[PDB]
Amino acid sequence: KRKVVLAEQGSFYIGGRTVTGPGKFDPSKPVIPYSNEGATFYINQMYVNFQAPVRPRGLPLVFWHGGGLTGHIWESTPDGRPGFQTLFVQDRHTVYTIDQPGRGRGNIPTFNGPFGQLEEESIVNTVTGNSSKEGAWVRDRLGPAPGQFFENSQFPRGYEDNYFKEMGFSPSISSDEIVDAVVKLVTHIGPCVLVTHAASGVLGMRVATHAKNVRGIVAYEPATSIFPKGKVPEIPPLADKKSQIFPPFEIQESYFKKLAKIPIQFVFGDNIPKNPKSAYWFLDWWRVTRYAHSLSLEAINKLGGQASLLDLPTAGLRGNTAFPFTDRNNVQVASLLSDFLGKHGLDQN
Amino acid sequence: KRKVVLAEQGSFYIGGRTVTGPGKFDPSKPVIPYSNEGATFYINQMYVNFQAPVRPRGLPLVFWHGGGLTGHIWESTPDGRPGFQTLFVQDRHTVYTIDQPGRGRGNIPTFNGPFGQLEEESIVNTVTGNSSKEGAWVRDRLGPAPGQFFENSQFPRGYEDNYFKEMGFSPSISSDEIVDAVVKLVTHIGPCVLVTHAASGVLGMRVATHAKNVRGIVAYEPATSIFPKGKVPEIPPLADKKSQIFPPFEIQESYFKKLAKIPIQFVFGDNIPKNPKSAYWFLDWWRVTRYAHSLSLEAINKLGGQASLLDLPTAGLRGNTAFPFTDRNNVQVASLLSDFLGKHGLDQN
Ligand SMILES: COC(=O)c1ccccc1S(=O)(=O)NC(=O)Nc1nc(C)cc(C)n1
Ligand SMILES: COC(=O)c1ccccc1S(=O)(=O)NC(=O)Nc1nc(C)cc(C)n1
Repeated sequence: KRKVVLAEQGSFYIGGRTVTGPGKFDPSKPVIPYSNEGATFYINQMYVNFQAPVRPRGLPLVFWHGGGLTGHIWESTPDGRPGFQTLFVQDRHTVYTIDQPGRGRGNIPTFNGPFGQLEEESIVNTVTGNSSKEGAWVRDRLGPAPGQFFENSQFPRGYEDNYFKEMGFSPSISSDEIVDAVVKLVTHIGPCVLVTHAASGVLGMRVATHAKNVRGIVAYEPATSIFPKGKVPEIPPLADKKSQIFPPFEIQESYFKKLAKIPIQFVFGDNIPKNPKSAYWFLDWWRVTRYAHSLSLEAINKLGGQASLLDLPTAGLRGNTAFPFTDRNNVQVASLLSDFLGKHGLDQN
Repeated sequence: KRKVVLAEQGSFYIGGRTVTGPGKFDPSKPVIPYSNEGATFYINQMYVNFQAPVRPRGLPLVFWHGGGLTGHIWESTPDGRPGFQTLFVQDRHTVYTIDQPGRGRGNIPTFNGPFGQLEEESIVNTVTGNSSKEGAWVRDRLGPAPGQFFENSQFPRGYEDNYFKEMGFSPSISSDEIVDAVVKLVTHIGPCVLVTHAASGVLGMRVATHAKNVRGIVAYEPATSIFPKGKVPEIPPLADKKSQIFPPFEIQESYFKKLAKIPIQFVFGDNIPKNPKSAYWFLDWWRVTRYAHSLSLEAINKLGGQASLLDLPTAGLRGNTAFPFTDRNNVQVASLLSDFLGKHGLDQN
C-alpha cells in the first residue's frame, strides 16, 4: 500500500518565454543587489514531475491541480495517506504531476521593482487576490459554513491546517500561456490522459482541442463550463437573484468538435444542493455550475461525443468534498478512475 | 541506474502562522471575488517531500535548496539525470527535500490587495528583487561572463534554458521564520543531517544551533559566513575596493558553540580565483566569501569542533559550478558526500 517501485523518476521545466530589461550586463560591476539592467528573465515556465513504474500498461496520466494548488494534492492527502500519484503508479501508469505557470514550482513572473513589473511593462498585476481559509472551506464543500462539516463527510477531519496550508495565490498569467505550457508537455509525452480539477477543468478541455495526444479527460469538480461560441444556453442566476456562475468559456465550433472525439468524464462529489440555496452562496454556485456542465456535456454528445457526468453518490460514495482524490475514501475514488480508463482501453498497451 | 524502490513517499506542510483580515465572514454573501473580510490566511508554511527506502540505514538527509530555488534541484539535473534524491535513496537513506517558506510549494504570503499587503500591514514587501539569467550565470560560475563557459566546466551545456527556468524570486519573509520552519521539521524528523546550498548555508548553521537533532552539516558553496557576536575577523573588500561580501551573520557564542559538537563540511567547486579579480565581480566575490568561510570554520575548530573545507579540485574533480550536485560529475560529488556520512557514522543505525 505505501510501497512504490519506480523504473525512473524526475522533474523538468517546460514552456515559457523570456523578457528583457534595458541595457547591457557588465560582469565587472556589482551583481548584487540585482538589477534589470542587461537582464534576461525566463517567465511563465511550468514544473513537471514524473514517476514511471516498471512495465507500464496504458497511457501516462497527467494530473493537473486546481486553482491555487500544486502537485502536492496528488502526492499525499492532508493526513498523509497516499495520493493518486502513488495509487496510479501502483496501477501501472506513468504519472506526471505539474505545477502550472504561476503556482508552486512553476514560475512567478516578477523582477526588480513592484511585483510583476519589468520597468514599464506589467507582466502580471501588482494587486493580487487570494482565498481565505473561510472562503476555501465553503468553496470545497467541507460544510456550509466554516468550522462546520456535512454529516456524511469524507474530509480528513483534524488535518485542516495541513489542507489549507497547501493553497495560495495565482498571479495574473494569461490562461492562454497556461494552456500553452500544457500543450507543449502533451506534445513531449505523446498520447496521454488529462486528470483535471476545479480551475484546471476548463484549461484541460482547451488543451484537448489543441492537442490530439489527449486521448481522454477526467475532470474532478470543474469550475468553468465550456460551450461553442454563440451557443451558450440560458443559465440561471444564483438564488440571491444577483450573482452568477463563472462566465462560460466559448470556443470556435471547429475546436469544440474535437472534444467529441475522446472519452470525457466529469466527476462531482456530495452535498451539491438540488434546489436553490440562498443562505449558502457556494453551495448554490455549485448547483448552477454543475447544471451548466451537464449542458456542456450534452452539447458534446450532440456532436457525436462520449461525455458523461459521474455523481459519486450515485456510485455509492457519500460525503465527498470538492477534492475527492484527497478525501478519506480516495482509494474508492481512484477505483472509479481505473474503471473509466479500463472501459476505454486507456490501461492497455 | 534510474530505478528506485520506496517503502513510502509523500509530502506535507509544516510550520507557518496565521494572519487575519478585518471583519466577519458571511457564507450567504458572494465568496468570489475573494475578500480579506473575515479572513484567516495561513502564511510562511513550508512544503516537505520525503522518500524512504526499504531498510534505511543511518540518519535521514534533509536537502535544502539555495536562494531562489526549490527541491527540484535535488530531484533531477537540468539535462534530466538523477539528482541527489534518487542517488541517496539508492544509498539507503531516507531523503527529505523541502521548498522553504517563500519558494516553490512553500507559501508566498499575499492577499487581496497590493502584493504582500494585508490591509495596512506589510507582511512582505511589494517591491521584489530577482536575479537575471546573466547575474545567475556569473553567480554560479558557469563562466566569467554570460554565455561563456570555463573550458573545464562540468555544467550540462545545452540545457541552459532548463537550468535558469528553475530559479525565481523570494518575497521578504524574515530569515527567522525560515529557520523556524526547518527547526520544526527537524523536531518532527528526529536526528538527521542537513545538506545545504548557497543561501541555505547560513540558515542551516542557525538551525543546528537551535536543534540538537542536526547531527551533521554538508554545505555546498554557502553564501553567507557566520561568526560569534563581536568576533567577526577582518575581511577584505573586493578587488574593486568598493564592494564587500555579504555581511557575516553573528550569533551569541553560547549558540555558536553548538556548531563544535557535530561534523561540518563546506564544499566548494572550481574556478574560484586565488588572486584579486577586478574584471569579474562574482568570481572575486567567491574568492573573498570562501576566505571568510575558512575563518568561520577555524573559529568552530578553536571551540573543539570538527569543521572542514573541501575544495573539489583537491579531490580530483575539476570544473564544478556552484551547483556541484547537478553538474555532469554529480555522481562523483555524491560519492564524496557518502564518504563524509560514512566517516562520521551517519550511514549506520
Ligand atoms: C481548488 O478550487 C478551485 O480551483 C475553484 C473552484 C471553484 C471556484 C473557484 C475556484 S478558484 O480557486 O480557481 N478561484 C477562482 O477561480 N478565482 C476567481 N475566478 C474568477 C472568475 C474571478 C475571480 C476574481 N477569482
Ligand atoms: C543559488 O544561489 C544563491 O543562493 C546565492 C549564491 C551567492 C550569492 C547570492 C545568492 S542568492 O541567490 O541567495 N541571492 C541573494 O540575493 N542573496 C542575498 N542577498 C543579500 C543582499 C543578502 C543575503 C543574505 N543574501
